[PDB]
Amino acid sequence: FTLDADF
Repeated sequence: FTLDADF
């Protein structure tokens, strides 16, 4: 999902 932002 967002393993860029986390959230």
